[PDB]
Amino acid sequence: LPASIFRAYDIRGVVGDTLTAETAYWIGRAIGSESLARGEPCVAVGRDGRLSGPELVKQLIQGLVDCGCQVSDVGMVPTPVLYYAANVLEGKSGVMLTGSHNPPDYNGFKIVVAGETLANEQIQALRERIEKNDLASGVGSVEQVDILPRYFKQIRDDIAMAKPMKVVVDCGNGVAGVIAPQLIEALGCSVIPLYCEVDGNFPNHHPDPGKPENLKDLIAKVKAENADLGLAFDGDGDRVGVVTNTGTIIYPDRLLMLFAKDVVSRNPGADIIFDVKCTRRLIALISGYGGRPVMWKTGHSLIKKKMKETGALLAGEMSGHVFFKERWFGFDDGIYSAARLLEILSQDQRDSEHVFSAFPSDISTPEINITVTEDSKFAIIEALQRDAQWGEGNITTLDGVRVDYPKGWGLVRASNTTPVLVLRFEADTEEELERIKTVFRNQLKAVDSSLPVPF
Ligand SMILES: O=P(O)(O)OC[C@H]1O[C@H](O)[C@H](O)[C@@H](O)[C@@H]1O
Ligand SMILES: [Zn+2]
Repeated sequence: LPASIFRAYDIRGVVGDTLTAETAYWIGRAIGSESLARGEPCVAVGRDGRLSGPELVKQLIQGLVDCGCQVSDVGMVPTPVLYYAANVLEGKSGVMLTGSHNPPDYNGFKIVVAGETLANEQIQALRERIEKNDLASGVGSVEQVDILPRYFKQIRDDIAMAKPMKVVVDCGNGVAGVIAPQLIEALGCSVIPLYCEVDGNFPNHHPDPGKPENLKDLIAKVKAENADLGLAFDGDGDRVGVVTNTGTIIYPDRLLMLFAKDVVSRNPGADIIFDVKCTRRLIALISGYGGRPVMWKTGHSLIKKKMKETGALLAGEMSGHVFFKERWFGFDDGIYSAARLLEILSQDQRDSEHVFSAFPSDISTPEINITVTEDSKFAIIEALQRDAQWGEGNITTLDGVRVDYPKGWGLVRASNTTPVLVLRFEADTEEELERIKTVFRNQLKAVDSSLPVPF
């Protein structure tokens, strides 16, 4: 199998090219072998709404079966519903077949074994098992499990909206259309659906709410229908994007402000995790409410590991993955996060625009990407960590280099999903933003004078 599909956070490839039916089978063999090595014969399996779903999921399941695993096949579900299965069934392993927000031909695997979401060396260990033929052999079994009604009821029964809201819901023709509009209505909303038919051709915008262009239709519909809120889901439903009643995009780090206030209010001293891409304002806000802010690495599986290590009650990252442990299970879930948001907003007499605008804001950049090479990106970061000078500031090298200054911050790190450097900048003023950008421009040039500095 090609090494490139074994990534830091998950497995991801292109069907017909780097990901085939046979590769899915052997990946299932590897996962079932690791699950058995951890004392867990029971493995839940789910798939999203992609065209290659049926082909690859059958092979994934047979690979698990051929280890001697007992598979619980939950069919086509959102990613968090597969994570839910792996938390509420007797078995604590699960595999989701998904390509997330990528174009139609992409697919992949998000993997939980004996309660732990695999990352980094553990994902490589699967590749290595297949190369070594270090694989279990047995006569397993498959049972059908219809889990979505239990998930739906679990959420509905714990959410208490204080008044009705009208909400536009954009599923981007991804799998969130199997539940999100239905569940949000059941909470006590009117729902205007946009692209809520599941269609793996993604004939409208790709289900990727991190790009403003994929929210254009949502924003227009919110305005036209005088809705209270707009929500957009990514293809597999583990990410959510939010738009206010006036069309303002609320990025996930400011959504986390509202959620952190909520969670900490009932849980004094609670740890709250955010990634290195998130606003410094969220850090002061968590501390102010008496929570413990914990900055960590970008990446869903890395965040989940950190939540286990710290006992954090809430985590989020700038990509829109939000992870509730309080009243929940600790995994990322756009659908559940949407419900928690509606709960909070419904208890406020103000519109969603004013709830969010009340929080301090700074000037920030759209995420910047510089294309380098896959085989150099980590070395550029290592060179910065060894060589760079940042002036006076609080330097964090847990994921790339982030420097927090009195009036702003900057970040450079390697993407683990693409061959690029990722940068973000934020400051109280344009003048400071430009000062920080100049520091980073010059430090990149000091490592390699030839690097593009397109910011
Ligand atoms: O910045 P990157 O390493 O490219 O990762 C950006 C995002 O990629 C995927 O969407 C993962 O599911 C997210 O957890 C991560 O935040
Ligand atoms: Zn996703």
